[PDB]
Amino acid sequence: TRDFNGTWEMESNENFEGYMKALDIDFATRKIAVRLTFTDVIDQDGDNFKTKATSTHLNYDVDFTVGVEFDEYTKSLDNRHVKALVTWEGDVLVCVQKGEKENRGWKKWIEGDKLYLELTCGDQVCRQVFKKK
Amino acid sequence: TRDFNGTWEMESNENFEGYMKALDIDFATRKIAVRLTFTDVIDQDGDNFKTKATSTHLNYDVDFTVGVEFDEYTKSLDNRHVKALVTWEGDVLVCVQKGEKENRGWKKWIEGDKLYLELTCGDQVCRQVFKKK
Repeated sequence: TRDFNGTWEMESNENFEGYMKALDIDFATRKIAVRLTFTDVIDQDGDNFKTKATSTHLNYDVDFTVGVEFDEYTKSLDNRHVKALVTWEGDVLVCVQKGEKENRGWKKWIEGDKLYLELTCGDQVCRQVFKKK
Repeated sequence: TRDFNGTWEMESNENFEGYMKALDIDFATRKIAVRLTFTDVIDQDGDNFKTKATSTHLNYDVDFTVGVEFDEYTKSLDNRHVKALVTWEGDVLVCVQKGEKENRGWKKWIEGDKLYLELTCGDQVCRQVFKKK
């Protein structure tokens, strides 16, 4: 068949590292890229092609019970060990991540169709908003 | 509501950079991370939470006509300008990426339910296999 139409999900990727090193992609970027899975979307009409690729990475599961302190290794971020405790403040989930870093933690809550996430470390606050799919 | 169940897709992310720098995440990783979108999957039963986050990045569209050379900027890889020409070899798509790098290009073909992609640069070959979703 000459029909490449479809959404194609990567199953295997051999020697991406060598290919990226031949392209002079730096070490820090290769370290991240070898962990990605790719999805290629191909729209083909005869000899005309429209293609788009996306890369995705699964972070690790975080399972917890509110009120029960648990160990977390932040492998997708700074790869540090913290003792995380999640508590309710009303309908807001409040996590303190006890460890080296001061005032590290997060807050999560729902307003309307949106999930709000405030991540804190030191004097820095990151605010994220998610929409329900 | 205390019900966080659902698949939540990031719409907004403010000051991720400052938060990551507070965490001592290196420049090359921050450069990639500020371009990601996150999807959080939350399975909640009372006070028991199971959560998984994934990050995704859209590469740029590549649209082309077989037999018509086009300019490509490899922004998601080495960020180089190449002159790409895609030709048919039977049912195999063969691309030569004319530029600085020698013997740079790729081949794409389908066998059964699987898409095969061979990426070449210099003496390095990367072989990828995709399954149709």
